[PDB]
Order: sequence, then structure tokens, then C-alpha cells
Amino acid sequence: SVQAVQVFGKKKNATAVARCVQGKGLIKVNGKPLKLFAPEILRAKLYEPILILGTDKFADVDIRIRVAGGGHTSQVYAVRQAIAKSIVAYYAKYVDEHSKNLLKQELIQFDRSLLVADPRRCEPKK
Amino acid sequence: MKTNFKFSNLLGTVYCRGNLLFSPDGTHLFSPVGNRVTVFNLVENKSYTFPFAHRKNISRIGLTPQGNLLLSIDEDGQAILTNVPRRVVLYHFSFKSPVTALAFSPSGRHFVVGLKRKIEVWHVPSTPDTNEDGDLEFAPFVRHHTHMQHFDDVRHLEWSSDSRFFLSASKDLTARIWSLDTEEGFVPTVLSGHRQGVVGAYFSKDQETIYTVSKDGAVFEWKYVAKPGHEDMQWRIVNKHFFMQNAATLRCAAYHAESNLLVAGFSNGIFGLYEMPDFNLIHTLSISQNEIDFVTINKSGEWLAFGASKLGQLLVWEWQSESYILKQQGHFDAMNSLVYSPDGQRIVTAADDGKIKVWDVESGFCIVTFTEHTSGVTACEFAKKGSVLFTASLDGSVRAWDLIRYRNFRTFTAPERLSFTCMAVDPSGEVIAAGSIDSFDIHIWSVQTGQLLDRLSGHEGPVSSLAFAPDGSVLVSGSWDRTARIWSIFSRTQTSEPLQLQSDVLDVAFRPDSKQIAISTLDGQLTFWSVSEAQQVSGVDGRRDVSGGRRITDRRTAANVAGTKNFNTIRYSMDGTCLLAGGNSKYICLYSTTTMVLLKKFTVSVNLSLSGTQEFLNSKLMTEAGPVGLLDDQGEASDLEDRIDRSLPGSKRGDPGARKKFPEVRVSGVAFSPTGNSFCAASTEGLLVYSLDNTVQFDPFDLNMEITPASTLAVLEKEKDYLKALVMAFRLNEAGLITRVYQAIPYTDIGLVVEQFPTVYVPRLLRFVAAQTEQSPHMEFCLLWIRALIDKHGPWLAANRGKVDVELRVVARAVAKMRDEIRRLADENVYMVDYLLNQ
Amino acid sequence: GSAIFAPYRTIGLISPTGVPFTSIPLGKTTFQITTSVGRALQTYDLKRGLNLVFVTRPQTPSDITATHAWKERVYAAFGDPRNGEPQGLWVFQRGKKVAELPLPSDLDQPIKQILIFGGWIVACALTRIEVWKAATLEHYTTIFPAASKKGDNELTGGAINMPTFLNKIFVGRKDGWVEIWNVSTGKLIYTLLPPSPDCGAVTCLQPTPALSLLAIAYSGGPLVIQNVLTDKTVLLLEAGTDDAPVTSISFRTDGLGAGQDGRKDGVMATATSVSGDVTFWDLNKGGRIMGVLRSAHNPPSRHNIVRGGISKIEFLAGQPVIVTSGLDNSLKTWIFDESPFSPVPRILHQRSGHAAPVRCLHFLPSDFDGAEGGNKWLLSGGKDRSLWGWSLRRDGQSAELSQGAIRKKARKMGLLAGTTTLEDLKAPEITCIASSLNRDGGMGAIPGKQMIWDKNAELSGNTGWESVVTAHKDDPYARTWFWGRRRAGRWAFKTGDGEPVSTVAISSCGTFALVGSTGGSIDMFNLQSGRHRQRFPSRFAPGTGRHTNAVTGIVVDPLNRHVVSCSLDGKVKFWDFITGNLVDEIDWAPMTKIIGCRYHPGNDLIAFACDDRSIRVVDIETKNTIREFWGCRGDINDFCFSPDGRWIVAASQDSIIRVWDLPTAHLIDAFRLEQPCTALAFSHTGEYLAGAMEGSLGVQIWTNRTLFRHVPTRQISESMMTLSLVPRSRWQTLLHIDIIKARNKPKEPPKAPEKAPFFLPPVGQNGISSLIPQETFTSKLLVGGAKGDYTDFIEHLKALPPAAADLELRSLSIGNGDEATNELLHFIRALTSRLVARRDYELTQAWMTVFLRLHFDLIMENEELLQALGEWREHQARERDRLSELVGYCGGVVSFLRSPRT
Amino acid sequence: KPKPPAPTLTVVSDVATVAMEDAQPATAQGVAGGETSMIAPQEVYAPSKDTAEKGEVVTKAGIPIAKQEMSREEKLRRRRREKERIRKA
Amino acid sequence: TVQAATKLIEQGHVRVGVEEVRDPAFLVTRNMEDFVTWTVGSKIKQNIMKYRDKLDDF
Repeated sequence: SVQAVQVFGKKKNATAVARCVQGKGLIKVNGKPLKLFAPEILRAKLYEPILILGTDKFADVDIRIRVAGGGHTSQVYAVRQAIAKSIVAYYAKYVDEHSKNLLKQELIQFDRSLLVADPRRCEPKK
Repeated sequence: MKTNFKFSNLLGTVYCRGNLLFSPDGTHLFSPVGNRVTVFNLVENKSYTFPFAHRKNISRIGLTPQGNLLLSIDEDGQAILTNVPRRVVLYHFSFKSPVTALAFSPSGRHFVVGLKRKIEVWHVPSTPDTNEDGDLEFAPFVRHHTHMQHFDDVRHLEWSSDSRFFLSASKDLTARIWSLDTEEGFVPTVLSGHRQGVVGAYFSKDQETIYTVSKDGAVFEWKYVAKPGHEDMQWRIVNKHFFMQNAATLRCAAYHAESNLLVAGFSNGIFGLYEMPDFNLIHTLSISQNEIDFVTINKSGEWLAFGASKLGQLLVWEWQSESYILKQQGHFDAMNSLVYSPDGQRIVTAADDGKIKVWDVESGFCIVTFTEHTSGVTACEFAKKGSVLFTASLDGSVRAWDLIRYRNFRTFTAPERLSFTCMAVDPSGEVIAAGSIDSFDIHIWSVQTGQLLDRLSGHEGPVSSLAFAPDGSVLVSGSWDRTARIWSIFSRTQTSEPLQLQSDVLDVAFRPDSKQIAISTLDGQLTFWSVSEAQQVSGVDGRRDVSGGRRITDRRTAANVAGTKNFNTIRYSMDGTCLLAGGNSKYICLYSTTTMVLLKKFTVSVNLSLSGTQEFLNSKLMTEAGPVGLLDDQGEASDLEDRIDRSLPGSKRGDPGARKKFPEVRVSGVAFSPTGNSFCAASTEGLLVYSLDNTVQFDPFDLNMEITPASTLAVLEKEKDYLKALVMAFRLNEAGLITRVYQAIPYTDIGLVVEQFPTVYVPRLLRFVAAQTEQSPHMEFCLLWIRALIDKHGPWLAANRGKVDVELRVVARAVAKMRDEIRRLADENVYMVDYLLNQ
Repeated sequence: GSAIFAPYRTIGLISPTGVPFTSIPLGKTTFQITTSVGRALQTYDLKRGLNLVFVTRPQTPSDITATHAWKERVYAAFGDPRNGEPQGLWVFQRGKKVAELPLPSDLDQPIKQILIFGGWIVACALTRIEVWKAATLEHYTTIFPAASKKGDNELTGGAINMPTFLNKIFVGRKDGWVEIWNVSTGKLIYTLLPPSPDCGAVTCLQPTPALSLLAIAYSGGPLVIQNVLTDKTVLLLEAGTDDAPVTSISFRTDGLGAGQDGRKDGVMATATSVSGDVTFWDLNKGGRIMGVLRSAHNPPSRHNIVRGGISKIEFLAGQPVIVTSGLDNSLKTWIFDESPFSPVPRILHQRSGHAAPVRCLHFLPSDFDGAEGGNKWLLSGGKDRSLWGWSLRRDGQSAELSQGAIRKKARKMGLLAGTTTLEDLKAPEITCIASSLNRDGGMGAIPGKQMIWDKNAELSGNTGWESVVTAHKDDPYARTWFWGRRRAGRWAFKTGDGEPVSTVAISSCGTFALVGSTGGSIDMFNLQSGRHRQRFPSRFAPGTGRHTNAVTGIVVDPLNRHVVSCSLDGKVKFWDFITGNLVDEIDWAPMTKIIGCRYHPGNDLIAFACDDRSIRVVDIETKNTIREFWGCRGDINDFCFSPDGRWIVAASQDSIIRVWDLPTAHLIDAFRLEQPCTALAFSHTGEYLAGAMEGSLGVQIWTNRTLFRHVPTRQISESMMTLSLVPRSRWQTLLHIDIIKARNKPKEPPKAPEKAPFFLPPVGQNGISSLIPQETFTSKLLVGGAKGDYTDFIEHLKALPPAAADLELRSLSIGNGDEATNELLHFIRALTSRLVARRDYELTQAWMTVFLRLHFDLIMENEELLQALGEWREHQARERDRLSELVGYCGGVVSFLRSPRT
Repeated sequence: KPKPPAPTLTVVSDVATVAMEDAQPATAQGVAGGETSMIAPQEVYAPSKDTAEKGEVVTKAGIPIAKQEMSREEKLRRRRREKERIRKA
Repeated sequence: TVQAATKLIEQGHVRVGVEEVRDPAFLVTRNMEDFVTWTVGSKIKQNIMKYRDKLDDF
């Protein structure tokens, strides 16, 4: 009955659950707002999907994120991955596939790591 | 380029279940291929396919004795008649029962048809081709008579020579004689006395003796002689004689009455032909291992045409010369892969039968069948040179054939035994990479050395698609570890850059200008990556665009069937602007690589005898025992070799048993043509060649208001401004007008026209003169055109080289035709004449 | 007539006329129901649904006014000669005319009904009965009823037979009299008078299932059932109002259905022509009424455009079903239930059509290459507010795209009894439609039931959303329709300006639906989510490109790059898609006022129809008009393209349809219609054109004659070394015919018997092959050498099979020792002549190759032809130096230009 | 796993490639194609020591040189090269 | 259980390798027992991920 989408985000050892529901427009990380949770210089890494997609896409959703593990940098990268993948999955399920494809195209044109986490394996020059 | 693809000829299969036919001239051979009818012109090597398509497989072909009208019957009796000179569909009409016999009258006014027990003689409809002031009627067929004086299947119908009587041969062991209208001294008599049912009843030339050939292998003569007690005569039997084919029953016989000879094809594949009225065995031989299904004879009488249904196996036999005219074989398994030749004249396909064969695009015949693989053949590939073909297969060997000598100069194996399922080859032709499902390493051999260079590794799963870059610097592998690899092999450092994806990689393809690559995953999405800076630049989510399904034995809705929602194979255009994508589904998608939209979607088959060709099956075919196309009906067969089920339980990939009732629709390989303007796709029905339609569609380039064909010919003939007339014709884009002005300007003003011609119309002009060299008999004129064009616009084409690559390729193969066809003969003639003149 | 379009069939038309149907029982299981198109008859089967069995050909020259259906044949009487038209009576069988009836010379009356019995067929015209004998189909006599007044002679009602009465017809007059006429001797035998003579005219009469009881129905209201030999009234029923006279009556011959339990017989249905409700009587006690089936068809209104009435009632023989046919293009069959007692029946079969003329037409886009093609589904929006999907393949699989439970709403309102009407319960009349089945989900489009026109997207993306968008007459919403489900879609898009819709369009990808108001505003909606995406213009200078007048004709590029939108007042504007800003305008403002546009995908051409009676074709890529067409003498009603793009067809208000060749910029044909055409639609492949006329309900299908026979019509109206043509295959296997026959020999030989048949029978034309063309090749060559020209010998040798060519090239010889008798020297001189004339280079080289290959010994040992070889070598060396330099230059430079970096 | 590879030899003739082609009315090759004799000049004739003359030797170049005309220095060098190959094996 | 497994591979949740398998008699060899797994859009796969609380809706 309720519109709800749960999306994970991943870095070295920092993981993020983001549940996106129908709402008024808030984004909370660990119960505190997104403008509070980061080091003061990496908030520009957090605001990257919102500024790519515009605020009109985030006008309708409410995203709640939990993070665990990692350091400050790994947790910031996990939060921005959870934000971007979360709004793309909500627009996949509950509005049109053309809007899903437009959001995916804008995010992939900026940075692919907002959608697909690339782990660093060990394969040096063999 | 213009993505306006109609359906050109089917190819890759030469015969399927159905009747064979000759033209009344004797040259064209009409053969049914699934639900279409190919015409093989045999006097000049050509072939085409009629534009219709039946919903089920062809049951019957008939042809009006004038030659013009063809009438094709599907299963369940849906008939399409069409005009063979102007290849257009004329009438659709449904006989409500499955047609099991059909014969047109030699006068041309009637045709008789046997629906299982019934015998209906119909009138032949009046057509717009034959009347001056006439049109399509609504219901054109007028029934003349119906006869149900019969007890079982009508297996044959044969008219007289004066077209007043006909004979119906049966399955209730009795041939009958019928009339068209009520004659004076006639009763519709029966001809009883057989043992296993008549195959065919035939008249003689002077219609006194009529012959009956039955299924057990016995042919009887029938004459109108008096009863042995002597107005009082009876159609009785004068002599009987038997084909002594030992352990077989004859499946189809024919009888040429003008020359008096009878041919019979038997269940063990050995046919025999006999000069009938004294029954001297002319000869006999074994054309097929399986059986012979349908025999027809030439109108002249000098050619025979046999068709076996279980394989492709169509062959025409010239009996007095004792030699084949053609002996052709389609694939009897799933066509696994295909590639065009880099010239573009011939394509080569590799199926799971174990054979690979090289079909010619014109004339539709296979020209060589390489048969050294002992298991199913997967991917085949060419080099840039086009003379060498490398084929991988499941018997563990990547073989390497040379097509100027037709022998595998190399065979490669892995030391531990693998079964290769995918392969790529460097465009230099010196390195072969191949990958399998058993080991996750990816093997590399050298062509000029023969031994194994390396086993590259770094994949956590079996490697599914390999592609060498067309410049020659980068191998790309794609594997079920959700990963792809940019292998750089040829540099001094051998490196591997991974591309992490979301699901298992199914296909990898390059752009021709090698900066881009498209990889198709198992989600159903295409991702366009860059190879220099390895970042995804584009993407299509294409599940809905290809999802067309619901096979029989499928308890999901066609929208919920996963497995037919991915792209198994993708190929760029030779332009590089449009992908073409095909999977295990009914639809072929044609995407744009820049604007990321689906330009055009195609449907491979309308054929309802295949399994997955409509996404909403109807509830009429669902009984209370499952669907109606699922009950095992082998036990209702007259022949033991048809009744025996030698099938293995749970064998998806081929078994020699191969029940194969209602096979699935899947596009296992697609390829664009290197000359442009065509692609083709290996379906299960055949090998469909789609091509652009430019002659049946008006499409100007950049037109003004005062530019008509009348104005173009006016500035040609009156004003004599040849460059203006030619630019106006290329601007109108009508091929007849372009040909008219092109032939009309003179060969001394060619140079002035080319010197002042525009560079926006240069590539269209190069393509046009390439087509005119390959088709028209004005060879020195077109070569002066090509010479003036390249001598004037030399540095522009060499500067571009990517925008004009297809135009240069088709010009190159046009001058390759003229270089190999006439000047070798001219040189050999002048050297032979010089020697014979020097004694 | 025309030179391109030939008439095929009026489709979408089952019963439009006042001519009642006729039912014949086939066997014990089928009934044939035969109705009148107006120029033909349609026979449907009842057990097989009501799918069309036969339609009648050829089309009769006038309107059919009477019909009957005997054993197999259908008799059809046509033509009212009181106004011009020719008349006749024709006998059809299986939809083809098998016989004609000889009408009398002095027959100047329409022919109201036909009646076949005994061996006699009987035609009641107006005041006159013409009777033929059926076994020979010959004229017998003519019955003339007589009257004292002018009016009372008129034979309204008709004549019917009683079943056990030998050779007697029962005619009804305009006076109340029913006159019995013995049709053998042509004699008036009895007359029976109306009871209570205020009731004036016999409206109908029908035989009961009782013997010698006839049911006469008078215009003053009473139904009587009377013994017709006792002349005594059995029942008298006040069955009609004086304004609503009983017109059709029919009795149930089943044996049950009355008496408030259903196990007693005696039921009669009746209908008046001014109502649309049938009435059932139980005749048992006094003849009470038992039920009224209300609004079985549309009730006819003189003020409304929708037609209506009931033309005929027929109980079928011995069965519960009742077949009724109305004037509102509809045929229904109802059935009485058995186990619960139903006084009124329930509907089991129905076919229908438009109850009004057809307003707009649209052939559906092609299922990508499937069995539908472009030419199966037509989509017709009528003036009776319904959108029908017609099928040209089978006429039984065409069904109305339903707007919801309209008949359930009209029965739960008081719309079936007697406020608005059932047509007014629907969406308004359709102005235009545009559809794209790239995302039509078939039957399972959105599973479950959805709301209709409302004013969850994972399942929509999996299966498929709406397909058709539809602009209606004066409503501000542009409705949407599922196509594959055949129902109304779940969205209804408002304009944004508030003004009513003027045009609507759908994207090629099937996602976006663009509405364009009559006030100027253009809006774009996503059809999957039903949401407003982009407005044109958004909010040249960006933000200001808005139209000032109505928007007719928007259309989207198939690449989703531009949308080109056309104003009423003046200009055409190309907008960017994803931005919503104006890119480029073209202004024909002070001189035109554009009333429509059509677009051709695959050609990039747009055709605008302006108000100066002209059509301007513009290339959308170069943005300049390329073809203007000036032919119309009225306003352009509807115009369309050809799928090749080569023609544009325009139907104007002057009732002339004009075809323009677009490459030649000329007229081709212009044919005059009987009524002005209101809508045109060409199929997406080239066979069918469809025109919806003015006045006629149901569209007219024309075929395209140019696809089948070539027409030469272009009539502008107002009211060097060459090769040969010889096949490459032929001469290239002449050059190689030893190894080709060696590969064509089988591996194992044929198992010929020991007693082999010597002297096989001769096949081919006279002992040789049938490919050698019939009328001595040495005689040809030597008479060609006696003359100067070898063209006869060369044109003979060209048209040979390769085996016969190798034979006639191996069978040359020196012979007698003269220069005029040897074939080798003349063959060399013939090839020398062809090298001089520069005609057949490839064939000359192939012929010389095989000639030198099989004759080198004689030409080496002989000196009489080494001079000819020297002259041949001179010409050959010149020509091969020139041609080899040419082809080597082109080959080497092309191979360099393909890869210049080594 | 397919099978262990076991040696199989195929005897090709000196016929043209249009004898390996399938049965059809005319060849798909042109007029230049159809003279390629399906075995290379190296299989028609290869000069080697087993097919040389008695007095002569053949070199690695495929050229007949006789032992009588060969000098002492070239004899010594050819003995050293054959001994070098023997030491390599 | 084998009964539930035959029901699931008749409803078509199981692929072997890359191809979905609808036949419940497909003989799985020793090196394809490493490649039998669920299909792409499987509700059974969503059930397993929803149990393990790793339900990624992307």
C-alpha cells in the first residue's frame, strides 16, 4: 500500500541503507540531517546527486539513511551512492521508465560510482 | 544512414516440408522454406523469396500452367495466391480443412483440391494481371463441384491432358476417375484392388492406359477392355509389376506422360526411374540416407527434383547425363553463428549439426560445406584479409581454414581438454583468442606458429564473449563474473583493466572506429563504454523492447517470462551509428548509439509452427490435458520409423533423436553487411536477409520547388548543363532519373562534371558508380567515372577514411570484380596468342 | 471512374437500411441471417457467432429494396423507378449472381416484398403483384387489386401465405381489407373486412402456428387473429397506440414459454417502427402482456442525428431465440432462459456498427513486421460518439473500444425506459485520433481493472500502457485508450489553457502524448504515469513562442528531437523536445491559415493543408517548402500520404478526390464521388485507402490498382568498351565446363541394370534440350562470313546453354581447304569484328580462351589464319593496354586510399 | 570434456577447388578462381635431399650445388653447420 | 524438497548457466552444478534477499 524502496550503498567497509518513501522532501542520515552528517568539506561530495538531478526530483521523496563502518571518507562515498541509487530505484518503481532512464543517464554522465560500486581488487601487472 | 529495412530474401535453408515445383519454362525451381516460397533461377544463378508469409508451414504449392499465378497452401488450409512476374500478394482464401492434394488444370481454368475426404474442383480466379479493365473482387473463388464419394485421405490428384477428367488417388486403396462436366459415355468409376493404398494414379498420353502406383511398391496398368466372358467393357487390369526395393515403402512417385517414364522415391532414400510401358529399369540410386518425400519432374522431362523433409536435402537430378544439377542442404540443427565475408558477397554460417557452410547471397546456394568438426560448431570469424576463416567448436578445436584452397591449415587445442564456446581473432590474422565454459582462463594461440601463446587469466567465471579491436590493439573479454576486461596484449606490458558490471555479460561488440564498445548484460541492458578512458558513456535498458514470448511449455505470462528479455548478440553498423541487437526472442531491435533510442523493431517470423512467435496464445488450444500442441501424437503414424521415439530425456542442446516438435524462436546470430544497406539474422526458420528499400520509396535529399524529373531532363536535353542536371538528379534521389542523366552525359565531360561536383554528394556518387560497375554493362564508362572521382577528390577521402569507408569498400569490390573477371582473361589470351603466333 | 482506386467493400455496415432481414434454417443446427448493405447482401451464420459467411457480388446498380432467402439462393429486388434508378430482381447463390428475373415492361413501381412458395415467387410492388414460376423462373401473370378511391388501392403490409392453403396469397390493403387471391388462376376469392372499421390500414399480417389463423395488425391499433376460412375473430388485442402502429409480429413455435410458469405455449413478440422496444404477449387466457423488452435498439428521434427503430423481429423455427434487427446498424439475437422464468429475454449474440456517419479514420500502425501488418485494423471515430476498431481481414473480430459499463449505467439510470440519451452517456464526438503500439501490451496491458479517464509503474513497465490518444469535439480533455484491451484508458489530459482540444499526437516511442488546445497551448504528458512533463513554450528568446490562435497539427520527430506544431493563424513552429523552447519558425501569416498537417516518417516530409485550398509540402530537415499543390475547389476535408511517399491524396468538399504525384509535382487522377468524403486514411502498406463519406454510415474501402497492374497514368489534367547483357553464370561456366560437370557427377554411380535399356525414350524438344532456342551454327557462321556482318552468328551464339556452346565451339573444322569454307578463320574474324566494334568484351575473351584451349594444334600447324590471329592480337593488345591501365589505376589508388598509413 | 586428440590424416588430391565445391549449376567463383589446384607448390615439388641427384647436394635455399664444384672451405663450413645441427638435436 | 523443486522449475525460476530451464528432466552434470542458480527477476530471489535483509531494489 505504501510506496517504499530500500537501496544499499557500499565502499571499503562502510555500508549505507537508504529507505525512500513518499514524503515532503527530507533527507536524514542516522536520525540527523544531511547538512549535518559529514566532515565540513565532504558535504559537497554528499550534495552531488541532488545538484546533478535538480531539487524537483527530490521534492516528493523522503530518504532515511543508516551508515556503519568505514572512515569519514568511505562513509561519505557510501551515503552519496545510497542517495543516487535510491532516487533512481524509486523513479524506476513508482514513476515512468523514461524518468528512470533520464536520471540514470545524468548520473552515469557525471560519475558512474554513484550507481555501481567498483571494488579495488588486487591485480598488479602480471 | 537511413534505417528503412524491409524484408529481402530468406536464405540458409533450401527446402522444408512441402511440395516441389518447376516453372513451365523449366528453369525456375519453386521450393517452400518454412512459410515462404523461394524461387531458384537455375539458368542464371539467382534466387528470390516471395513477400508473403503464411502463419503455419507450407503444405502445398500449385502453379497455373501459363506460369503467372502461384497458389500456396499452409497447414489448416489457408491459401495465398500471388503473381509471380510482379511478386505481389493477390488473394487470401481459406480452405477450411488441411489440404492434402492440389492440382491445377492444364487448360488453366480450374484447379482441384483434396481436403481429407472431400474433392473440390474450383475455378481459377480472374486476375488484374490478365484483364484490362479489372480489379480485385471480394470472394474471387467460385466452387464448381464437390465430391465426397470417397472413404479416406485423398493423397493425389492428376488432371488429364485434355483437362476433361482427373484421377484421385487415395488412402482407402482405390483410385477414382472423375469428370469436369457430365460426359456422354462416362460413369464416375472406381479402380479397386491394392494392398496399402495408392500413392498416385496417372493418365497416359493418349488417355487409355492409366497407371496406379501404391505404397507397397506396386504399379498396375488399367485399360478399358472387355470382361473375360466376351458395350460390356470394364476398367480392368492388364498387368502388374513391382518395384523390388526390399525393406521400404515408396513415398512419392511421378510420371512423365509425354516421354513415358515413371520415377519413384522410396523410404530408404534410393529412388529409381523406369521407362514405364514395358517397365525397363533405367536406373536407380540413393540420394539420401533418411527417405525421399516429394518428387516432381520437368515439363520437358529431362530434370527431376527430389525433396527430403527430415534434412534440408533438395536435389535436382539430370538423369540422361546421370549427374546432379544441384544437391543442396540446409542446416538441420540450430544455426549457432554467422559472419559475412569482408567482400560481402557470401556469408558463412556454423550450426550445431557439426558442419559449416558458405552461402552465396545471390543465388542462395551453399558453395562449400566444411565437415571436419565432430561436434557442434560455435562462433566462426574472419580476419581483415577475408581469405582465412577461423571456427571454434565444442569438440575442443579452433580450426583455421584457407578459402582459396579449402583445407584447414591449422587446428588448435588446449592441452587440458576444453570445449570452446566463443572466439575472436586479431584483424592481422596472427593471434587467436578463444574461451570456453569449462575453464575460466582464456587461451591465445598464434596462427603462423601454431602453438599456444598464453592462457590469460583474471576472470572469476566462464568467459562468454571475445572481441578483438578492429585496429588490432585490444582484446575485450566479457564473462559471467559480472565483468569485462580490456586486455592489452600486444604492448610490452600485458595489462588488464576491468569493467565491473551489474550482471553476467552476454555479448561484446566494437564500434568500427574503435573508440567505443557496447556490452550487453543479462539484465537486458546495453552499456556503451569507451575504450581509451574506460568509462560508460551511454546505456539502454532494453528488457521491454525485446520481451516477446510465451512458448508452449511456459506457465508464465509473456510479460513475466525471464530469459527472453536479454540481448544474446549485438553488432554495430558498418557506419557505426546503430546497434542491432537480438536475443532468444521474437524481436530484433535496432538502436541508435548516439541518440540512444530504438529506431526500428522487427519481427523475425510470423510462423505459428514455431513456438514463441505470439505473446498471447489463445484459449481455444487449451484442452483439459494441457495445450493441444503438446500431446504426443507419434502413435498415429503409418510408418514405424516415424512412430519410434529415439529421444533422450532432458537434452536441451542437440541429440540425434530430436523430437523438435514446435521449436523455439531465437536469433542466435546477427550481422550487418560490409557493403552496407543490409543485415541478416540466423533464426530457427532460416537466415533472414533484411535490406534497405530505396526503389519503392520517394526520399529526396535537400529539395527545392523547381526540381522535377521534367525539369531535370529539360536542363539535360535543352540547356546541356551536365553538372546541374546530375546534382538535380542526386537531389531528387530517383534511381531511374540518376541512371538516365549518368548515362546521358559524355565521357569527355566526365572530368569537368567531377571537378565541379560537390563534396556533400561525393559519397552517394561513389556508391552509385560502384553499383553501376557491379550491375550495368557500361564498364569502361563507370571506370572513367571512378578514376576521375578518386583523382579529383583524392586527399578528401584519404583525410576522412571513416565517413566514407563503406563507399570505398563497395568501389573496391566493384573494381575487384572487374580485375578478376575480364583482365585475367585478356592477359591470358594475349600471352597464349603471342605464343601460338611465335609457334 | 478512377485510374488508381477501385472499389472493394463498404465495411462497418451490417444493417443500415429499412429492408428487413431474412432467416433460413440450414439443417438442424444453423441459421443463415441475410441483411442488406444497400448495394449487396450479407449472410451471417448463427451457430458460428454471427461471423460473415457470404457477401453478394456484383454490386447492384440501385438500392436493394426487397429480399428473401429460399433453399440456397437469395432473391434480391432493387430499384425504385419513380426517381430515375434502374430496377430488377436478381437471384444470388453463394454471393454470386446466378440468375435474373424478367421484370414486366410496364413496371414503374418500387418492389416492396418477395414471397416464395409452392413453385411460385410473388412480388408485392406497391399496388401490383408480379408472379413468376420458380422451376423455370418465368413470368406467369400479374395480380391487379382494384379500388374505388385513389388511396385504398395501395398494398401496404404485404402478402403472406398460409401454410396448408393451396395457391393462395393474403394481401393487405391501404383500406382495412385483407384480400385472398388464388395465384394459379389469378382470381380474387375472398375478402375479409376489418373489425370496428375506425382502424384504417393493414400494417402487417403473419400466420400463426395454429392452422388457418392469421394475425392482422391494423394502423388504428388492433391486432386480430382470425380464422381465415371461417372469417371469425379468435382474439382481438389493442396492441398499439394510434400514433404507434404495430409493424412487425412473430410467434414462438417452440411449444412453451407462457402462462407464468413457462410450460405453456402461445407467445407473440411485436414491435412498432417508431419505438425501439419489443413486446411479448401470452395468448392463452385472453391474450395478456407478459413483458416488454425496452430499448432493444436505439429509439428513433426525429431531432437527433443517431438513427434508430426496429426493422424486423423473427422468432426462429422451434427455438427460444429471437433475432431482431434495427435501423441503428445493429443485429441482435436474444434468448429465453429455461430454468428461471424470464418474461423478457437476455441477449446472446450481437453485431453492431456506427449508428451515425463516420467522422474520422485512422489505420493503425503496423505491428512491427507481424501478422497484423499495417492493413488489418482500422480505427473509426463516429458521430454517434463511439470509437470502433474495424478489422478488414475478418468482419467478426471488429469490436467497439468500450468506454466502460455504458449499458449498465444506462439501465441503472432511466435511459433505457424513456434526462439524456445513451449516446449522450459517452464521451463527445471524436475530432482526431493518433496511436502508436510500440507500448501496447496486448490483452494483459495493466492486469486487473483500472479506472477510466481519471482527470504503480513497475507493472506498467513490465507489460504496457495506453496506445491511442483521442481529441474530442468540444471537451477540454484529450482522452486516452488502451488498444490491446479494447477499452478506455485510465487518463484524460487537460489542455492547460482550459480551452477545448484542437489536435493531439503521440510520440513514435509510444510514451508521450501531446495535446494542443484551440487557445494555443501545447502540453506533453507521459502516458505511463499520466503526468505533465513539458509545456511548449516552457517558462529567438527562450520562454516566448506561444501561438496566438488554435493549434491544428502537431507532430513529433521519431528521434524525439523536434516537435513541429502548426498554428491555425499562420505560422509553423519547430520546438526542441527536451528543452521546450522554440528553435525555428516559418511564417505564412498574412496569406494562409493552415487547417491541418500530415507527417511521413521514413521520409522527413510534412504536408500542410491551408485555407487558400492548397497543400504545401515542406522538408522538416531543411525547413523550406518543396512542393505546393493547387487543385481544390472547396475546403480540404481530409488528406493523406502514400507509404512510399510518392502520392498525396486529398478529398475536398467539392466531392472530388485528387491524387498528386509528389516527385513529378503533378496530378494523376481526380475522381468524382456521389457524396463528399469526410475522412481519408491510407493503410500503412499500400493496398487499401478508406473513405468515410457524408451521409453514409460505414466506410468505403478502395484498393490500389497500381500495386497489381501497372497504370501508365501521368496525365496532368484539370477536370567505350562495353560488356554484354548475357548472364555471368552462363559464360563463366562455359569457360569452366569440365570440372563443373566433374563435381556434378555423383560419388557412387547409379546402379544401372545389366540388361540396360538401350534407346531411352526421347526427352526435350526433338531429341535435344529444351533450352536451345528453336529456329546449323556452321551455316550461320558461314553465311555471316559470306556477308560482312557476323552479328547474326554472335547473337545466335550468345543465347546458348554452355554445354551446347562448348559443343558448337568444339565442332568447328577446316574442311575443304578454301578460305570461304572453314569455320576457324571466320570465328577468329568474327571475334576481331567484335573487338573493332567494342561490343562484348567479356564474352569475346571467354570465347577466345576456350577456342584457343581446344583448337591450338590446328591454328599452330595452319598458316591461313595466323594473319587473322595477328589482327586479333593487334586489336586485343590495344584494348587490353587501355583497359588494364584503367582498372589497375582504380584498383591501386582505391587500395591506397583505404589504408594510407603503413 | 571432448576427447583426447588422436591423429587423423586427410588425403587431398590435385583437383581444383571447384571439385570440393558443392553441386550447383555454376560455380560461385569467377574465371580466375577455379585453377587453384588445392595443393601448394611446396606439395607439388619441394627440393630436398631425398629427391636430389647423386653427385649434387641441395642447400637450405633449395639450390642444387655439386660436391665436385664445392671448394674445400665451403665443404668445411657445411660440415660444421651439419655438426652444429647434430649438436643442437 | 524435490516436489517443490519441480514446481519451481516448472514455474521457471531456475536457469542453468545463462539460459532459463523449463524442463524438469535436464541432466545437470558435475560442472554445471556450479552454475545452476535463480533467474533474473525472480520473486524467489527477492524472497531470499528479503530474508537476509539485503533487498537492493536497484
